[PDB]
Amino acid sequence: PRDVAQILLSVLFLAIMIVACLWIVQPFILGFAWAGTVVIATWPVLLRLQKIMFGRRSLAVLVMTLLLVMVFIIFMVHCALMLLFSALLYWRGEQVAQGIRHFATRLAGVRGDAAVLLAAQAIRAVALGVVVTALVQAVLGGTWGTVLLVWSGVVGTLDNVIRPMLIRMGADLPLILILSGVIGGLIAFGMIGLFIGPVLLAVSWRLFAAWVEEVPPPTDQ
Amino acid sequence: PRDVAQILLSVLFLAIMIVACLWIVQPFILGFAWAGTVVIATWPVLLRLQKIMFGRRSLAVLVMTLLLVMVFIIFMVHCALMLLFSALLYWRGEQVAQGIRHFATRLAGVRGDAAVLLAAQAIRAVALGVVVTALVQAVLGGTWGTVLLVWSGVVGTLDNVIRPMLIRMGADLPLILILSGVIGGLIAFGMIGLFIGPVLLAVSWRLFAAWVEEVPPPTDQ
Amino acid sequence: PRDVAQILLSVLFLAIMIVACLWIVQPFILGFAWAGTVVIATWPVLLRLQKIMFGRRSLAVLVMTLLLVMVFIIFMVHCALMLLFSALLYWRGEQVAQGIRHFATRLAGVRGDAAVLLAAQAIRAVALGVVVTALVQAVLGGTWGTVLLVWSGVVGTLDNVIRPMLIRMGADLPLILILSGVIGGLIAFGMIGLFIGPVLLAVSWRLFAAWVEEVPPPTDQ
Amino acid sequence: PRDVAQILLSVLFLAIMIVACLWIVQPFILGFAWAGTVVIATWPVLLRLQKIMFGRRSLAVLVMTLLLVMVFIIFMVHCALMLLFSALLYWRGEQVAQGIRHFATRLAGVRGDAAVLLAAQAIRAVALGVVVTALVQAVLGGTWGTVLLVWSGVVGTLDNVIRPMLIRMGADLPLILILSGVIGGLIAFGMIGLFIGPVLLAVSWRLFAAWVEEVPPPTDQ
Amino acid sequence: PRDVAQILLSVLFLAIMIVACLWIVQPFILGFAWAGTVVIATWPVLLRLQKIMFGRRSLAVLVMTLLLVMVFIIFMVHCALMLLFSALLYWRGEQVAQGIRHFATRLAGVRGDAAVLLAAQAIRAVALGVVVTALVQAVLGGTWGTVLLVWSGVVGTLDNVIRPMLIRMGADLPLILILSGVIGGLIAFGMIGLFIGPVLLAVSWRLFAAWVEEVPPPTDQ
Repeated sequence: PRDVAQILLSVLFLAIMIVACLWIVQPFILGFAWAGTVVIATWPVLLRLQKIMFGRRSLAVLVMTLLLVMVFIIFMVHCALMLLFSALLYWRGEQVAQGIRHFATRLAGVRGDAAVLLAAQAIRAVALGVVVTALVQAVLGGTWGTVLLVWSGVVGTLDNVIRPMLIRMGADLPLILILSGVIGGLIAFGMIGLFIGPVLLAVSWRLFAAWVEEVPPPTDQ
Repeated sequence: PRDVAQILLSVLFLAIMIVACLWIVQPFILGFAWAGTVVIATWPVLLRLQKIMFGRRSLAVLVMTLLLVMVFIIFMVHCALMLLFSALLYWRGEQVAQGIRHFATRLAGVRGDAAVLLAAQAIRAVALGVVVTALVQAVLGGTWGTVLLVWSGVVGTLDNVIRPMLIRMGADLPLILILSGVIGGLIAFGMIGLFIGPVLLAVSWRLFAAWVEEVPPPTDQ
Repeated sequence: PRDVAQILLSVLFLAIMIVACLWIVQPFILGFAWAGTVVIATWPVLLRLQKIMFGRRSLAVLVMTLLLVMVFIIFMVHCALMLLFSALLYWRGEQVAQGIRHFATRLAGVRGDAAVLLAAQAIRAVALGVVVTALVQAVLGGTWGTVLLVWSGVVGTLDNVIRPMLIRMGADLPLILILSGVIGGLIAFGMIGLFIGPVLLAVSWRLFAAWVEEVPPPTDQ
Repeated sequence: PRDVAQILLSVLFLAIMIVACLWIVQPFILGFAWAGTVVIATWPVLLRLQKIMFGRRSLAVLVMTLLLVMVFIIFMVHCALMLLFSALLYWRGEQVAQGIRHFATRLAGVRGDAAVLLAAQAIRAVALGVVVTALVQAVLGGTWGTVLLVWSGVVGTLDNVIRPMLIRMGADLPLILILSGVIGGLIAFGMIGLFIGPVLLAVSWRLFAAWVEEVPPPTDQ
Repeated sequence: PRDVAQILLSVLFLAIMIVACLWIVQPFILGFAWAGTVVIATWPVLLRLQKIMFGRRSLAVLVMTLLLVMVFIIFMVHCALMLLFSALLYWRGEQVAQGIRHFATRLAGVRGDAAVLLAAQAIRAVALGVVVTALVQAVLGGTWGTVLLVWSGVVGTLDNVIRPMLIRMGADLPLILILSGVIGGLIAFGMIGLFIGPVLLAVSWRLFAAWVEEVPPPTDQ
């Protein structure tokens, strides 16, 4: 059996390594979260551009980053790091996705992989909701309530049918979960909890549901 | 055997998930606690209304939420969330009860299920006590001591007999436990510990009693 | 094997239950400690009164609580709770003692039961010391040093012989342990560490001595 | 099975020993880190001097410490400790390296040894980068951006070919990892994170990669 | 298998017992540390006095405590506790040593016993160093640097030979370890780390060396 000294020292060293790595990466962390939230959001667009431009990933990355810049303009400072991370993740998105899924698989066998895929799915859903909210605001031109109203309109009576295979994000995710995640993320984290909240709530809900369903449900008697 | 790295990372990730989920849901937590305390309290009333109105759960939910509003009036701000959660829990009370009991069963085999049922029973008892206190205060019209006096009067000499099958809440719960829970909850949490205190004390007492009774009692010799 | 999720959730829920229960009972905790310290101290007196008054526990409890009041007078506010707890523990002392010993037995097989009995024995010893100190102060009438001097006089040269079977408290307890416990309790907790200090030190010493004696003593060679 | 008391006391005593030892060594810790960062950096230079001066380690240590002084001058206070530690580590570098690698081997079987060797390799890489940055700054004579530009120039288009077997440091280490480590270390620790950041990130990355690769990668299907 | 409840409650109760005992003994702790550091330091002197005065431990304790007083004078307040503890430990030194070694043996089989013996050996070494420092200061009569210079002079060129079997303390202990322990203890704890530092560092070094040597040293290849 392993002695107490080795277990304690391993725990202590792993804790130091994790804390030090987060401390080192902290100046980049928020930028990375944004650049990568966007990347998950717009990955199908990147694939379409890939198909369009002769199957050159470099061209697709260049055009997509230029498009992102043209979305910002029309504050590059403190966002050039975000653009750089977005370009890197567009260039090596498949590798980073494989790494994340493989780490999750190591943590939890198949539940972790499904959790990662669900988190990507939720990010895509929330991003489409935000894009639709911005479009509707522009149309009404001639933000708190607009996102919520758009979310209700998108999935409330329009479950999956109209605009086929395009609102299939919400078909796999709970309405209440996404709504509460968005609101709690905005209140708690702020403009980034808009994506963190739904992701955390959806992933936690799926993990806990899968974990709890292992035992049979209690009998009424 | 599982290595230290996996155990530590699983513990750390679960802790982060739990803390982040509580942080996200925190703006709603108190409202949810109230809306759901009420729902456990008035569930038999909801079932009676269900029976009355042609067995339509939607009609019962609408009427019961309208009744709750007519109890508030005669401050909707910062309480519309409470009303919304109450309506949702009235609509899907059985599903949420099944989920809570099934999670408790996963945590503790049968002790958790009994703990959840006891917590519901204690909430119902305290709610009936509070309703009787308010009624007696209205009659004396022509709050600290009134609740305590009503609690003593309800179960002190009236154990279970008069008003049959109606004060059967206290038949399964300790007097001292409920009284101390009410007082400590009011002092500690405030107007919500009125229900948290009795629930926490009753659940903890049942769990610890069941746990301790596993070994035989110590012999006097 | 139990998974990490269940172990972590059980630990977290038990910690929440314990912390919440202490938070709820906190307004009563000190009063309960006093009312129950006294009860352990005066239990033989209660048994003698029980024998005197026709074997009626209610009469013994009434007379003993009245005697406690006549000791306070000759500040009832913030002490009526103490008197109430004292009366309850006088009424159901055997049940509470059985519960404490049975919980200790569940924690530690036989070491816990012996620890509880030792804690009661130490409380009785310190209480007799305090009573003798007060009596000697009254005689000298015609507090820090008086208790210490009385403790030295009681057991220093008078080990167990004079006043037979009456100073048998100190025959089972270390002098240094009681003295240091009294002093450290007064300095740390204040007028209640007068009983907590000796109890904690005696219980910890017995537990650690029993634990350490399991292995053979190290050889000099 | 080991009882809870022994495990808890062992953990507590080891924690006290570690915390007390760090508390005692704290006045020296930073100096030691520097004197030893330098020693890892300039070890090949020390070996060349060893070969030059008749294979006398004492002569090599003396000359190398004198050279370090001549680098400082052209603030000895609060640095004489650094010079002393540098001289000691130059005198007994192999023994300290063996001790560090052997402790790492005890913690992690072969992963720890590889981690230590990687940390030394990363320190050597960053030190060569810093030396080249200082040289280029002197040439441009006739610091934040200069180090980064030098790092890009050293390995960006010059992977390993020009100046053969001399930029073989970067051949085993990620560009992004070193760059992010340098930046995060400067921002977090300051002029010492210049070496801590790359070391922590490289070691953590290798450990986590080796740990995660144990399970097969998740299948796309 | 033991359930989670018992493990958690045992850990929690042991933590409470340890914390409460340290809290109670805290007013005495520093005095005890000093009175007992001295006792380990002067134990051979006590044995010589024992041999001189007809083998009467009481006489030896009386004379040795009187000698300690004559060292203080030529501030008894806040030191009478120190003198009392010194007298007690002189009276029952063997019993306390047996208890400490037996507790250490229970914690760690043979490594703990060796650690305790090493701690005593280090205390004796540092005490002899301090005595020699004071003597040399008195001779130079006609403190920071004097202790360090005396330490270098005692063992630097005089390893064990001159004054035979009298500087055999340093023959078993590292120079660097003692020096760093003294300096770090003075800086961290203050005039008591003069003994704590060397003890903590020596004990930790021996424990970690013994622990690490269990696995074979890593091969160079």
